[PDB]
Order: sequence, then structure tokens, then C-alpha cells
Amino acid sequence: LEDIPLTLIINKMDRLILELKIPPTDAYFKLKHVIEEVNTVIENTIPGRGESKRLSPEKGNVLFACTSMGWCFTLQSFAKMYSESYGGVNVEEFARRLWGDVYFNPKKRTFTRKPIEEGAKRSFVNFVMEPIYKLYSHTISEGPEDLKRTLSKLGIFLKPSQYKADPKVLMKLVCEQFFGPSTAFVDMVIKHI
Amino acid sequence: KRWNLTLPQMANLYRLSEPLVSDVVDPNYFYLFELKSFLTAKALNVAL
Amino acid sequence: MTSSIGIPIKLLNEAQGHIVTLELTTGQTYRGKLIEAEDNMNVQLKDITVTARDGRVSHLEQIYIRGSHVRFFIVPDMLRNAPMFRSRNV
Amino acid sequence: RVLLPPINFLFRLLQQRTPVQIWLYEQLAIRITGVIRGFDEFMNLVIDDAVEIKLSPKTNEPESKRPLGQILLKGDNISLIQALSGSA
Amino acid sequence: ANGPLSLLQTAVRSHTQVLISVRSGRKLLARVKAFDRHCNMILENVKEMWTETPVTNGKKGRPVNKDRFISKMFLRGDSVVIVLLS
Amino acid sequence: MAPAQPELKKYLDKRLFVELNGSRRVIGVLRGYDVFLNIVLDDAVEERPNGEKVKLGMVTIRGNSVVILEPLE
Amino acid sequence: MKLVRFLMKCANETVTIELKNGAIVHGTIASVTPKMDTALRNVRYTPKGEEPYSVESLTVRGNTIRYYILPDSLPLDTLLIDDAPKP
Amino acid sequence: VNPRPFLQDLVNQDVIVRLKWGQTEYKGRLVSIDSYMNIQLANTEEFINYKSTGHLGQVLIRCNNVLWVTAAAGKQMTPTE
Amino acid sequence: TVSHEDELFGKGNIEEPEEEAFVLPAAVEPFFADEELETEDTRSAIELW
Amino acid sequence: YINWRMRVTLNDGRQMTGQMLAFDKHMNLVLADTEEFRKTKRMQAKPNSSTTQTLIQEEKRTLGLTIVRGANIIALSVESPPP
Ligand SMILES: Nc1nc2c(ncn2[C@@H]2O[C@H](COP(=O)(O)OP(=O)(O)OP(=O)(O)O)[C@@H](O)[C@H]2O)c(=O)[nH]1
Repeated sequence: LEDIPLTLIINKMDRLILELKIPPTDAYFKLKHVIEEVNTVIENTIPGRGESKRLSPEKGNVLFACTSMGWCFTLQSFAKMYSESYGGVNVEEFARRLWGDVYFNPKKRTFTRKPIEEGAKRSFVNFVMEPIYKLYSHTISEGPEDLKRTLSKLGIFLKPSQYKADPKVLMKLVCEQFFGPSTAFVDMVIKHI
Repeated sequence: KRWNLTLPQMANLYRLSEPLVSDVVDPNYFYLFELKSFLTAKALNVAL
Repeated sequence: MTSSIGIPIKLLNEAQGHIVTLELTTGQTYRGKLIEAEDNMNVQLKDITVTARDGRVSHLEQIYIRGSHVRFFIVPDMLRNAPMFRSRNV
Repeated sequence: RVLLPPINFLFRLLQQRTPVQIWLYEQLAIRITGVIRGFDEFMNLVIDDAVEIKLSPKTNEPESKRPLGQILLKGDNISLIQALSGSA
Repeated sequence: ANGPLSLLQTAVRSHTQVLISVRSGRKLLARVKAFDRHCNMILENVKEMWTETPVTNGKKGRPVNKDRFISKMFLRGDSVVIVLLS
Repeated sequence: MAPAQPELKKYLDKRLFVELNGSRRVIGVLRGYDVFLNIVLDDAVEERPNGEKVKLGMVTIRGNSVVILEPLE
Repeated sequence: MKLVRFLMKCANETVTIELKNGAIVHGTIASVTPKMDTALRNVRYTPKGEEPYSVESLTVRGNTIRYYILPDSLPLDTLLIDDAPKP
Repeated sequence: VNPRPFLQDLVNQDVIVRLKWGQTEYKGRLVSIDSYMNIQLANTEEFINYKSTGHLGQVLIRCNNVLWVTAAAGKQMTPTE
Repeated sequence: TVSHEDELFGKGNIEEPEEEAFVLPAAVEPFFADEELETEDTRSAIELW
Repeated sequence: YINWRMRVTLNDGRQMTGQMLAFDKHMNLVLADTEEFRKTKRMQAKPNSSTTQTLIQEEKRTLGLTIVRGANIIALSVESPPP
């Protein structure tokens, strides 16, 4: 009503992973439920102008964060970590194609709306949420040698004393070295505020 | 003077300690039944 | 291994939005507010007040210069004390 | 819109066999006119029936011509390749 | 091992004098001692020749062929313009 | 790794003047580019120092050949 | 073999390098980089048409140099011995 | 026809290469071609300003100083008027 | 009014339109592609959490 | 070799003296408190002497914080150590 520009920060994703323990597709459904609830009350505040101030992850004004472990990312920043780890990926178009009812066919290497190859999951799920779930599960579920092997396979290096830490502090260190700092939040604020 | 135990060992020790170990997960279980509440009730001459 | 960009390229990237003066290898120096930067030092400027060493003073808008022809670049003094220059000792 | 990649443009020019005039690198008065026959990843173009034209330094008109036949020019010596559209 | 590197290796093994025309307007008659993949060369008993135009009292005279002798020389492959094995 | 592509998406399909070596000017409309700054433009007009504009149509300039660029719109 | 390894084995010696710009610097080499960048101590440099200048040290990039001449007593056979491991 | 196949077919045959410096030409039997477009030729003769400077023999030329290359069969070294 | 799936694809095109047809390079995979989602100790890990 | 007061020679003959702050892999050097000195040879002819004297006049301009690409960088020499 005061027309201050508004951006969304979905918080406490560890509750999706560790409290609710819902599968990654249900995590996507929960995320979309929260985002549509926010946009629904935005639309009901002023009728007819809900499209002007739409909050949705593909625009870059929704930042998924877990503040206990201390990581935050947008879709653009997550595609940026893809572009850093592999190279030659258009971050803007990929972040556009990440969210929604977009399904990823790996054999055709394409984006559709129905599963063409009979088992293709969502683009957001397959590229974003299942890596986070696998990171969480393998960080709290593996011994220190297996953890060292896995995190070195991705490229994350820790001092050997830190591999034997408590699960919560080890989790914080692993997520800190994986996601990195809060640059995604800075980008979100600069672009949308 | 210091110990570290793997996840299977800690899980097994947690399972063996069932008759004693506490099943409370939520801290909101201790609403108005914590130390600060007892000290407030002591200072006010009331008893929860 | 992880690719490490240079500190000077990082200082160029952090100079966006402030007025800088870029002198190319052709003897022409343009001073203006930088609007973008790239890892290959291909910078685009908006204010671009150009002075050519033959004595040609002019003004242009939205001029992009590749890093190959760029000879020298001078940025604002505040970036002299930037967070990049601190020696991180972990 | 649809972007035109330089490799796609070179492939279209080779498939259409259209005439191309290339002003050389560091030489505004030196051009090569021919038909594109093949291209490589290092921008080295082999062109059949190539003719080298040296332009006049004053009036910027073609002064001398010499047909070198089917030749090959590296990408480092090529500056400006323009497709001369034939009057069909 | 089969292109111009083979010819350079053969010239180095034969210790035959070859003439290298360098893009700074120079010529070098020398025996090849060592070579690299980037055309970097190390040679022994090098005679370097050049043409210098003497300008005496503002008048450009006839050019003179100046020559110098170097025991060991190292020439980069970037500055090499032409090479001829003799 | 692979070099980053130049930021010229906003410059696509727009009137642009490119200054290239030999003090040459090209006024045209951007049609495409590459990672190595190989620019392909349509309706190109070449200008020498004499101020004469010669139409060429579809032209291509290499990354090393391109020196400066400026949007005309 | 790598000529950079030979140049590193040829370091700590007094040489004279003429660059592509016509400047010639003579002095004792202090360090040699794998990209042929050589830093020399007790340098005396002469540019194209300028008077010579003596400096304590001078670093020249591996791209700007044109031709280097070392002393005649250099053990070229010893410096050309293959010491790197076979890949 | 790719430039690599053209250079492979031009091997063991007379070719003329025009350099980028001094407008010099070298006509001779091409012997060896490398992946970096390094040329080694035999029975090479050099010409400067459309005038034959003379035969040199086995000539090794790097790709940096080479401007254009063509077949020497049916090609006249004199400049057309 | 303007759906994301409609502005990205176009009504009922389902697949991407062939004029653009964005594809990823062959190297690009999800980060923990080979690693399975759930170790046999993950139940125990969240029970101890 | 950082934080040492040095003078670098450009490919165009211009000298730049200042405190070297940072260097990169491609020798692109960022230096602060830069002073660009150009030694231009000028033939000054006196009104009484017919022989024109060629003097290397040094024109110095302060630039401040400047980053220079390594392709145009030629050589550098240390002037003064850390202060
Ligand atoms: N699972 C999970 N719990 C969190 C996270 N962040 C905070 N918490 C817990 O949630 C509680 C609330 O955190 P606060 O930082 O106090 O939130 P707040 O916004 O300051 O609370 P108010 O200012 O009163 O609205 C804390 O006590 C934490 O224990 C998180 O990222 N994940």
C-alpha cells in the first residue's frame, strides 16, 4: 500500500530437508505454495495490479535461504555456480528455464512441460533441490573418509580435523564452502530494489 | 579426556539408552516450567 | 584447478558505476562513467568524453572498447582502499 | 529475433557460393575477391578463383588486379569480409 | 618429428650452417645447436649481418653491410621471419 | 576455460558505428556476434577518411579487426 | 625438451639482451620465469637513441625481448641435459 | 575443401606463398606442413617486387609471416596490368 | 495474465520453439549426479539430529 | 615484489613512477600514486647560438590509481623500497 518495492526471502530450508523430510518434488511444491501465498495476498491488497509486483524465482526477487547454516541463493546464482563449475552456460536463460512446470529431458537435452522420456523430473528439482538434498544427506550420513572422498569429488576441501566435527558444525562448514557468501542476496537487492 | 564417535556408534548408544534418554524434542515443552519461570514464581510468592 | 582472475581485473570490475579514464593504444583517452566490464577488459562507458592526441575533443555516448586496444585505465581513488587489497590470511 | 553467428554466416556463404571481397588486415587498399570454398576452425579460408586487388592510394579506386587462382588466406591477415551480392 | 621440426633436428644433428632472416631486417648465418617447439633456437658460431644507411651531414649515403660475430646466440621464435637450411 | 561472451545483447538489431583499423568506419545494424568478437552485421556502409559511404550489405569483422564500437540509437 | 628449463639453467649469469624495441640491457641475471620473463641485477640499459642508464635491477618480459647473448664459457652441453621426468 | 585437406594435397607439389612483409613470394615444392601451419619446402625460389631474387633451397617458414598460399601450377608470378 | 510457461514456450508448444532451442553443453550435469540421494544411515542420521 | 616504489617503462616510451599495488598472471599491473613522466626530445634553438640544443624535457602528470595491461608493459625498475 505504501508502494515500497518488495522482495521475498524463503527461509529455513533445513526444515524442508531435516524436519519435514519430504521428497524433493514435495519440497518444490511447498516452495511454490509459499510463493503463491505471498503473491495471493499481494494481489488481494490491490486488485488488478498483482502482475506488476509479481514475486517468483525466475525474476530474481525470491532468495532461498537457510540462515542457521548460513547460505542463500537465487536461481541466477545457482546457475552461476553451474557456469563456474562447467563453463559456457548462459546463466540468464538457464535461470529462466529453471523454475516452473519445466521438465528436463537429458537424452534430448531439452526443456518440455510433460515427461517426454518417461521419467524426466522437473528442471528446478533435478538441478537445484536434489543436489541440496544429496549434499545434506551425504554430509550427515557418511564417515569422514567417505565424506572426504565425496566432497573432494565435487571440489570442496576441508582440513582433516574438521571432517570429524559434530554434524551441525560440519554441516555449516560444508554448506559455507559449497554455496559461498551472500553475494546472491546482494545481487537480488541491487537488481530489484 | 576427549572422545569422538562415528554415526553407527552414536546411533547404537542412543538406542541402548532408551529407558533413560529424554523423548522431548520441542523446547516449547518447557514453557512456564523453566528456570526463569521458577525464579519469577519464587520472587512473586506463587507456585506453578 | 580453480581459475584465479587477476587483482587488477578485479579492481576494474569493482570500478563500475564510477567515472574512470581509459586511454587506448591509439592515443585517444575517454573519461566517463563505466557501465559494464568483462574479464577480457572489454568495457562499455556512457558519459565518454573523448580526447585524441592529435587534439580532438568530443563527446560520445555508450562506447564499447575491447581489451586488446586498451592501453591504460585510471579508476577513482576510493578503490585504492578497496576490500580486495586486504591480504586474506586464513 | 534470430542471431547470425559468424560460423553460420560463413557456412551459408559457402553453401550459396556467393562472391566475397575481403579487405586485408592492416591494409585498407588490399582486397581479395573470390568465392568461398572452405573454412577452418582457425578462421583460415580457402577460396577458389581468388583475385588480389590493390586500390589507388588517392581516389580509393581499384588500381591493380591479379588473379591468383584458388588460394588460402589465414584469419590473421583478413580484416573485413563483405559478401558482394550479385545482380540476379 | 615429421614437419619443419624434423628439418630443424636434421640441421642441428648435421651441424650445418643455416641462414635465418629476422624481421628486424637482420640475417644470421649460424649452426643449429638446440631448438624448441615454439621455434626458439640456440645456435653457436653466429655471424649476424645487417644493412645500415650512413647519414653523414644530413645526406643519406650508400648502405653498408655491417657484420658481427657471436659465440653463442639465443633467438626467439616470435622474431624469426624466415629460415633456410644450407 | 572458455572466455566470457561480450555484453552486446542490448546492441543487437540496432544502428551502430564501428571504428576499425586503418581509420575505417562501418555504419550498420548488428546481426550477430561470437565469443571471439566476430561481428556479423547487415546493411553495412563503409566510410574512409574522405567521407564517402559505400554500401556493402552483409559484412563480417573479426575480433582483432574491431577496435571501437558505438551505438547510433 | 623445454627451452625455458635451459634458460633457467642459464640463469645467474652475465648476459646482454636486445629487445624488439631496440633497447639493449646488459647485466647479471637474477631470476628467470617459465614465461621467459627475466629479472637481472646490475643492469645497464640503452634505448633507441637515448643515453644509457645504470640501475640496480631490471625486469624484462619474455615477449618484449628479441635476442639474448650470453658468455662464451657457458656449459651448453651441461645445460641441455634432460633432467625432467619422462611423462 | 578444408584448408587442412588443401595443404595436404598441396604437399609434394609446387606451390607459391606470398608473405605479409615486403610483398615477397616463394615458389617451390612443398615438403612438410605442421599442425601450426609451419611450412617446410624444397627447391624454393624467392621473388621480390615481381622480380625473382633467386633460389634458396630448403626453406622453413613459420605461419606468422605467411599471408597467402596458392598452387604454382598454371599461375603467373608477374603482376597483371 | 502472461504465464511463465506460456511466455517461455508459447501456448501449447510444449517443446521449445526451434528458432531458439536452448540447450546445455554436454558437460553440464547436476552436482551430485552419481551420488545416490539417501545413504542407508540417513534415517539414523536424522534420528540422531 | 608488491608495495615497492618502482618506475615502469611503457611500450610508447612513457615512464610511470609509483607504488606497485598488485600484479596479475598476464602482467597487468595496478599501481597507486602514479606519476607519468614523458621524456620528449626538443630542439631548442637559442637566439645567439646557431647550434640547436636537443634537450630531453620531462613532462610529468599525476594520475593517481592506474591499471595498465601487460601487453603494453615493457619493463620496470625499483626506485625506492617500502616506507
Ligand atoms: N531450522 C532453522 N531454524 C532457524 C533458522 N534461523 C533461525 N532459526 C531458529 O529460529 C529462531 C528465530 O530466529 P531469530 O533470528 O530470532 O528470528 P527473528 O526474526 O529475529 O525473530 P523476531 O525478530 O522476534 O521476529 C531462532 O531461535 C533459531 O533457533 C534457520 O535458518 N533454520
